[PDB]
Amino acid sequence: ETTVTQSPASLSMALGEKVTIRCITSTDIDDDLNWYQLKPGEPPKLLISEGNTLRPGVPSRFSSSGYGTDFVFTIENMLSEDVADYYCLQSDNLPLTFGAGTKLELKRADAAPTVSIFPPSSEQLTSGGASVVCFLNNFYPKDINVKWKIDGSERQNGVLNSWTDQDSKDSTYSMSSTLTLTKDEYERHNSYTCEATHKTSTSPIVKSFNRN
Amino acid sequence: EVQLQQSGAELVKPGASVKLSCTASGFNIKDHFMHWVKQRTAQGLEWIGRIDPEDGETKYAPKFQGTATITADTSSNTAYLQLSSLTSEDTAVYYCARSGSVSSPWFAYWGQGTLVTVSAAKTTAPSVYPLAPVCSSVTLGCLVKGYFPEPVTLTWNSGSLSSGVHTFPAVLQSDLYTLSSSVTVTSSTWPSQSITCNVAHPASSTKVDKKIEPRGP
Amino acid sequence: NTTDNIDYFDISDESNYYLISQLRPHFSNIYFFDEFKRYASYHTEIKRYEDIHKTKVNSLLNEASRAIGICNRAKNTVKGLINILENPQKFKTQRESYDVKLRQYEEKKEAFRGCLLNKNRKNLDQIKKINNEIRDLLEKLKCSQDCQTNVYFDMIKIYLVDFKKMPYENYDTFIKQYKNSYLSGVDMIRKIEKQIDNPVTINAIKFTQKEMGYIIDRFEYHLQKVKHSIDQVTALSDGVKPKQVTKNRLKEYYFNIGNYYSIFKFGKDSLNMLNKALIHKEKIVHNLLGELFGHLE
Ligand SMILES: [Br-]
Repeated sequence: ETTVTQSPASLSMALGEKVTIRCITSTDIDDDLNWYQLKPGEPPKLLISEGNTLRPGVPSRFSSSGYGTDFVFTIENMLSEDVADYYCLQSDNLPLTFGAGTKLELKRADAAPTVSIFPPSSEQLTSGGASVVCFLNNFYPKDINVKWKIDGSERQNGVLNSWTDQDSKDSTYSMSSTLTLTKDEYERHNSYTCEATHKTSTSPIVKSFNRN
Repeated sequence: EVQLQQSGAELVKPGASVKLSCTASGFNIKDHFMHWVKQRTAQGLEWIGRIDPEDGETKYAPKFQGTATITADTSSNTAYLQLSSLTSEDTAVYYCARSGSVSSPWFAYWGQGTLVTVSAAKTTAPSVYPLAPVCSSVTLGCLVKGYFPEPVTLTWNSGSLSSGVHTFPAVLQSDLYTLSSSVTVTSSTWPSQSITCNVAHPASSTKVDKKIEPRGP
Repeated sequence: NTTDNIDYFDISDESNYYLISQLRPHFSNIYFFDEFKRYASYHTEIKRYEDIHKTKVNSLLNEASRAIGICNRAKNTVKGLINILENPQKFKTQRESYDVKLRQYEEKKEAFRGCLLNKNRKNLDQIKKINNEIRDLLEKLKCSQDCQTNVYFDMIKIYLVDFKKMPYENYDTFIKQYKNSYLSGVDMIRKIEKQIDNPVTINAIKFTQKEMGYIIDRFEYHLQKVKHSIDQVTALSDGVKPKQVTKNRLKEYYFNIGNYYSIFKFGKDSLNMLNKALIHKEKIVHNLLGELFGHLE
């Protein structure tokens, strides 16, 4: 098979910067390389076909070069709408093979999270469960720590954190933290604290409530 | 206008087989190649194989021979993908694609995708819980617990409220999926104006609406 | 060994609008004239083209055929030198150096390609004549701003079926394999010619490789033309389909898909001939390598 090694795995580019993705094939494929752009919830979109051929409608900031084994895909100047996964696809011989993909993220200014905590709803407590939810919204960069405290004591077990993808409007990230307990144990404690520590502010952002 | 319409999501038991469909319009599949592509999380894209509906000849990627069978019906302009001996590593979105032309072998048009879930877990409807503030701006929440399988569709005010909305990827905690969503509006908007969480789970044919009310308590 | 068919030589005019092939119908425009006979049969207004095709178009093909036959003596002259230059046995029976016979080959090669152009110059002027007649004849369609496009899109449906009958990807696979083998053999011959002292056989290989390069170039030219026709006509099939157009646009419509399809058929003919030519040259090269390595004793 023609192995297709796409490089690098991930990129963080600021607005207006040039994007360079390389793609190395294990066999000579002339210029039968194609570049697809994949966004969450949508099928792949072909941007450049064999012979560095820009597809109709694709903006001119997209281009490609290479003949033989070494190929390059370039975004002349980065836009926010270009945040996506990119794949090369060799069309020279069967079987068709894709590159592993490049995850391209936008490099924006740092932004602190907006934190809010939510006690269990009345409906869930009636069903015998108790989830405490904390939302950490619109922060950058993506790395963030969340710490749960029950009556001041740190709690590690029973926590689930889900990260959202980079927002297309403001390029920030958001994270959901959920601490699930039994209703019996939830009623045995008074205060529930959600502590968010991000690179932006050295001291944590603390939101809490008391079960009253 | 070229359009490719695939069949709906599938939940299959491990070791069983599934057959996906893809109906074409705007072109005759007899004149092109139909392709199937596997899109798995963290696995990028993977070519499965192709068929020439004019004579029925097929070609497969080596990892899919003896596990995938592609067929086509020209009278209905439909291409089919059968996957047998399914394992959990075959849980993916499966795309149907058309080649550019006889002299353009790359993928030109795609279908919307078909989710195949390979698992023995039973279908379970979600519980939907409204999350009001703790009792400037106000953030509201919605919690969707204990459902299977993916996907669930969550909208705010049936979708007319999308600004300031953050729906988070579902996580699988012991058999069942949990999903949450947050919406942020100006304090003069809520609770003056009504805000409702709408959750749909087609696999269980359930539709739930939960209006977020201020806590009493 | 021997090459007994040199149909692969062709030439274009100075303006590079016309390409002359030794295969009938020698010009791609004849295929367009044949395609316009189909378009005209679906319009009652312009079915007087039945008389134009049987007089002017039929005569052009015969005149092109007679023009090609005029160069038969020059063709045999080139074919003669080719059989001496690729056969070390026949070459040693004469006393002229390899450089001298190679010059004679280039002179006789270009005198022959020059003949197929020179004797076909008047047939070229007639092609432009017949095109303008077809343009003027299309004016008699009983429309102006609402000319129906059903015939135009009906032919596109036919052409997609015709495209699928050509195994394009096999042609592309074969040209890339033999191009790779040809380029590999060229670099190989320049290394081993330092090791093995056999000037005659080495030069016979180099001459055949020179001919292979020419044939590969012609194959690549026609494969690209065929690919362009298929891609463009298929794009029209996937595109927006207006039901009515102006009359001058419908003229361009017929001229557009007609020229595309004429190039597709003209290219299909040449690629089928060049495929055979290239495979026969490859066997000669490897035959000559056998003689180079088979008598080391
Ligand atoms: Br028009």
